[PDB]
Amino acid sequence: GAVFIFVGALTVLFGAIAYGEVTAAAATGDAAAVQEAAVSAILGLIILLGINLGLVAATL
Amino acid sequence: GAVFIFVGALTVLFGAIAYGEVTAAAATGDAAAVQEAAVSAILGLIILLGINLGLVAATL
Amino acid sequence: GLTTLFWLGAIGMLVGTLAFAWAGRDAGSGERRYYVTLVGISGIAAVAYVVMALGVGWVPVAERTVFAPRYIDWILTTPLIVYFLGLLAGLDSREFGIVITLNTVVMLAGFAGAMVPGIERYALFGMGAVAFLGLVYYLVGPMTESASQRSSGIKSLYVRLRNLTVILWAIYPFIWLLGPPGVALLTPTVDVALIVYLDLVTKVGFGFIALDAAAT
Amino acid sequence: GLTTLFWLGAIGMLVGTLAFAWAGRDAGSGERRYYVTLVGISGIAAVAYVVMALGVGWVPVAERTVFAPRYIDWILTTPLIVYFLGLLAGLDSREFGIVITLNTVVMLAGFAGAMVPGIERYALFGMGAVAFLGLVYYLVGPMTESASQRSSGIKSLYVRLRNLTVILWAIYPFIWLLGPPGVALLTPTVDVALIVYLDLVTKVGFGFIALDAAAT
Ligand SMILES: *C/C=C(C)/C=C/C=C(C)/C=C/C1=C(C)CCCC1(C)C
Ligand SMILES: *C/C=C(C)/C=C/C=C(C)/C=C/C1=C(C)CCCC1(C)C
Repeated sequence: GAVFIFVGALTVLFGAIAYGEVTAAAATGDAAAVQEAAVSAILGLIILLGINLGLVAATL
Repeated sequence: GAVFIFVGALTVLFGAIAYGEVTAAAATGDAAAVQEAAVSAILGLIILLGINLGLVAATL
Repeated sequence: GLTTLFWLGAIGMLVGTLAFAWAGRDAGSGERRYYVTLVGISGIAAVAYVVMALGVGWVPVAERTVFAPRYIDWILTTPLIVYFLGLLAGLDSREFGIVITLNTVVMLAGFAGAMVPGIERYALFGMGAVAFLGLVYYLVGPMTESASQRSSGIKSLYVRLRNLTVILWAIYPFIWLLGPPGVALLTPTVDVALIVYLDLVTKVGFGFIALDAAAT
Repeated sequence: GLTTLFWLGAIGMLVGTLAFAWAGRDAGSGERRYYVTLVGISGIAAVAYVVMALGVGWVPVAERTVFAPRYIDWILTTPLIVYFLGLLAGLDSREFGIVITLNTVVMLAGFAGAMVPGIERYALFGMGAVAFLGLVYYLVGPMTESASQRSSGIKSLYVRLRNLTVILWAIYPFIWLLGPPGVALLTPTVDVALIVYLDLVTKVGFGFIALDAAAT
């Protein structure tokens, strides 16, 4: 059961890293820069589901 | 095992919905609009991990 | 598109409904009530999603849009989900009226809070949340104790269904807070997509896991 | 910050290393080789992450940046992971030289491809991918057959470790394609973060699951 809380903790950490890129992009004033940062964050987070599932699967 | 492939299929569907919002925002030319779309997509995807884990957990 | 997501909800709920009516055709002597209940849970939800997909019940509230059918759904179906879990657990009547009342308080508080522009909507949310913890206590506590007295196949199906319910229902209030009713960090579209996914797992997914075990 | 992520990698790998050296102190008569191997896997990786965290080995390639230490790590540690899995499976020597050679081809192809500005980097990726499918075939096929002959506790630990490996190693080539070496849809920072997470699970997580079972 504790695995989830480890996974959840990391997943929000990763979100905060991705978000931090989006906002930096935003402060640029350039929408394209924000979109480039957003696509990276979406794809990263999708990929991150797969890692967590593997870790959950292997442990379940 | 097939559950994952169902989860993976939906997770990319959700990504595509979120992404579709980011790009629409991008075509606006307004960086703030893209950031608002990006935060929604990041938080949604984080939340989406929790749903998939619950569905995996319950089934594992 | 919002209405496309609603239409996907409706279709998912329908498939589930037809699946439960069909599977139920050959139900045992005291198993019909389970199948009837699942047709109730997914059938009511299908009608709700159809209504939303047709554009009806979209309430303006301050700067957000509240879908009344969604909440009317929850008030009717969530206690039916709780009734189902009460069946596996083997509750008597008294134990039913506690949890069902708890459950009802949650949905009304969420609904009420959703319809309030002012900051006091968070107080309403507060009360819904406290009632939810009450409901969770009953699922993992007393109802789990109750369920332990039953045959192991039923116990195991209970734990499985209780886990799915407790984990996934706990996600709803976060969507409420991060979405349009709360801080509006989730766009309406993302809010609707997540809930559609949840409603399908908590009802249709919930149901199929029960079909799987009623066989096995 | 890139170097912060590298430093978190180094610290994670170190903790794992110290954990494996310590746990190994009371290893059985033919179990030392397992503990030695895990100290090897996490210790090499720690040094690599330190090197990257210090800013060394950041290679310019066209419009991207390739971290040479990362790949030098993989070439050394991934076959050690395969050696570990070969131990539980109970391989003889011939079976080792096949899989290890397959594995080595994967990492060299990824590395080579990473260092090529031209579109032909995808051909190199192609070959790495084909070798990977070869490796996977051995993990789930013959090595699994081998592992079935062993005592059930070892079999179960093998399946557990093989599943974790096959699933998570299959994610790497996607990071390669979506990241800077491929279409550059993942920013360098996200690429590094994901890999750090992977490297910790595939090595440290891999290891702890083995500590858990060597007890139980
Ligand atoms: C099929 C539809 C289901 C299972 C809906 C479940 C909805 C909840 C568990 C909502 C819970 C809420 C709180 C706990 C706090 C107040 C906001 C609520 C109503 C969203
Ligand atoms: C601890 C570090 C580990 C387990 C690294 C594993 C890396 C791989 C499985 C890389 C695989 C790749 C392909 C299958 C295709 C070519 C690109 C590679 C090398 C990234």
